[PDB]
Amino acid sequence: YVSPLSVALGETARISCGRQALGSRAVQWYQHKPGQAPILLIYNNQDRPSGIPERFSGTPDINFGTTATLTISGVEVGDEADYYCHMWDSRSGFSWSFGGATRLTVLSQPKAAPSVTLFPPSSEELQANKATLVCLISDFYPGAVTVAWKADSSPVKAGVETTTPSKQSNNKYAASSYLSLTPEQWKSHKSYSCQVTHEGSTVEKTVAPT
Amino acid sequence: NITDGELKNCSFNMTTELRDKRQKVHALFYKLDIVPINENQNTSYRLIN
Amino acid sequence: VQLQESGPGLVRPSETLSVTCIVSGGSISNYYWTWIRQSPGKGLEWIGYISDRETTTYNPSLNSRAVISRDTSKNQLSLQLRSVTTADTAIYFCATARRGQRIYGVVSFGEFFYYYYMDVWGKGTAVTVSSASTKGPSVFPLAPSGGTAALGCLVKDYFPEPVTVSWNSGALTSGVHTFPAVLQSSGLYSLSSVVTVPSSSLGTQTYICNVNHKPSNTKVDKKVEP
Amino acid sequence: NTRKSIRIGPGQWFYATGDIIGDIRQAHCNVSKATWNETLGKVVKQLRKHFG
Ligand SMILES: *[C@@H]1O[C@H](CO)[C@@H](O[C@@H]2O[C@H](CO)[C@@H](O[C@@H]3O[C@H](CO[C@H]4O[C@H](CO[C@H]5O[C@H](CO)[C@@H](O)[C@H](O)[C@@H]5O)[C@@H](O)[C@H](O[C@H]5O[C@H](CO)[C@@H](O)[C@H](O)[C@@H]5O)[C@@H]4O)[C@@H](O)[C@H](O)[C@@H]3O)[C@H](O)[C@H]2NC(C)=O)[C@H](O)[C@H]1NC(C)=O
Ligand SMILES: *[C@@H]1O[C@H](CO)[C@@H](O)[C@H](O)[C@H]1NC(C)=O
Ligand SMILES: *[C@@H]1O[C@H](CO)[C@@H](O)[C@H](O)[C@H]1NC(C)=O
Ligand SMILES: *[C@@H]1O[C@H](CO)[C@@H](O)[C@H](O)[C@H]1NC(C)=O
Ligand SMILES: *[C@@H]1O[C@H](CO)[C@@H](O)[C@H](O)[C@H]1NC(C)=O
Repeated sequence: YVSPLSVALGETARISCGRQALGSRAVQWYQHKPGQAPILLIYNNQDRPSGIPERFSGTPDINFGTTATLTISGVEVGDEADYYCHMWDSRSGFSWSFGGATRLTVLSQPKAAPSVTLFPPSSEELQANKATLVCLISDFYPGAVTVAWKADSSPVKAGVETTTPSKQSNNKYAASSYLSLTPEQWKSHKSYSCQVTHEGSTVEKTVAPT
Repeated sequence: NITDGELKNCSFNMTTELRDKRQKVHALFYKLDIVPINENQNTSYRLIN
Repeated sequence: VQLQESGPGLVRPSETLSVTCIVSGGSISNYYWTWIRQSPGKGLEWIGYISDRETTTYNPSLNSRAVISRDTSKNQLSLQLRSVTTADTAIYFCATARRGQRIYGVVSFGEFFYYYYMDVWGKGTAVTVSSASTKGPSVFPLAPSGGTAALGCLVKDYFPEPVTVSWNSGALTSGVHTFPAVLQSSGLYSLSSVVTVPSSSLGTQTYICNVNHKPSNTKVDKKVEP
Repeated sequence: NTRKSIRIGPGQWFYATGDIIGDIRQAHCNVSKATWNETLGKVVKQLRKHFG
């Protein structure tokens, strides 16, 4: 259902509706950010409610053979979301489908360096016969990040749980790495290290039992 | 796809440029120029004339 | 107007589903109310809508499994999806529907059609369909150099999502970052929420992480200290 | 309307109705009510010359 759309930082972007109207139409447009509520961009082909900046526009229905198109001009990193096209024409009837989504991706964003923070297993966790190392990566772009764990000088392969990259409220991606161990394996090695790799750069923090 | 028409869609088998060859074509007709063939009733029709 | 949903969170398949939507900012017997959902890996699926005459109209793709009703005694909107399976795991939104009349000719000839557009939405509620029971997380304080230090709480092993993490109610607002959860191989979720705290404030100011795992439901208070 | 020409014989071309492009709207005629009522009144004045 996802329609990939590659655009740059604030260029001219044309979002064409997947369905073409068979007659007089009344197109609705919705902006949906992952994890948020849908936002009504354009209703009745071209009208927009208050609160919508003068960036989103629709194509009017003047009987011309013009396809419905969502006209977003000058996208920011805050417009990177999915877009649905709700088509209503006199010939299709009651349309229950919002159709496929056009997932907008904004490129040309300045490269950001990941801020890594590593935490050792808590003391209340050791007494519960558990041990987990939490490695928090955030404030980086693009989302391509490779996280690796190493015990002393040997790379750990099992027990690593890593999340998928996802942007946050600052329009930058954030990830998390969880290395679950045992109280006897945590105190076995002298030191552990969370090593991440972003855009070829390699940064790393280190914890040790104390 | 309208719920609750003056024209019907009528598909039929028609003769071609060749005699042995027959084609199936679709054409729109008005309800006033077409009456049902069975009134029993199905959805089979014929021309009024 | 304002809308907010409340849901049990997780129920076993092949029984009965019931969610509620509390309206705010207008009359409930005054508008057309609809429900929208969105499953992981799927788009927005329209469920149905109810009129001001308390007449309903459901999406035929749900196979008549949905029922919407109004309750003016409490100004609440209700949706029941009845017997569902794992494919109905979605985020259910309640919204306001305005009916527009698109005219393209003579009114007497019915040369017009109605269309519904949703202008006001709610934040949605997370619903998961599994055969296991809920599990409460046992969180642990992550004890805390550039002038600031890292201060977080390790919300470990819970099911299902989500978890709302607050710090000192309204006192700590920035920089408080709650990282997204991780789906472990055992089917348990875990997240972490760190706060950037100056070094001089440690030992003088107190900090607590309010963990809200409403679908479980759980609450673990932890006073993080170095 | 659109013209859908389908050959039904050597040189015989039957022109049928193709799919209507746009909206389905039945035909109608508009007559000014102010003019028709006025004209109709001028008629009944001459009808009363033959019916009382
Ligand atoms: C024989 O006579 C017939 C009967 O008069 C005639 O049939 C008429 O045909 C015309 C042309 O096809 C149709 O007009 C059509 O109207 C639609 C709808 O647009 C209309 O919108 C408003 C009403 O909506 C308002 O309220 C809602 C909320 O309820 C708002 O959301 C909305 O935004 C509006 O605010 C209506 O007032 C408009 O009329 C004004 O504006 C126009 C544009 O400026 C002016 O030209 C007009 O004089 C007036 O100031 C507007 O009509 C439109 O989308 C279509 O494009 C089309 O224009 C008539 O509906 C239809 N019936 C009647 C009763 O008029 C036949 O055409 C005529 N001839 C034949 C051969 O049959
Ligand atoms: C199809 O057209 C006939 C002709 O009048 C009508 O009676 C019938 O209701 C139409 N079909 C449906 C499903 O309405
Ligand atoms: C056309 O011929 C085929 C084969 O005999 C038959 O199945 C079909 O019903 C015919 N169609 C019409 C409209 O007569
Ligand atoms: C018919 O169309 C003409 C176009 O010039 C217009 O002047 C006239 O008022 C119309 N009359 C009616 C009855 O629609
Ligand atoms: C016709 O004209 C007469 C005279 O003014 C008036 O009383 C009557 O109401 C009119 N009727 C219509 C249908 O316009």
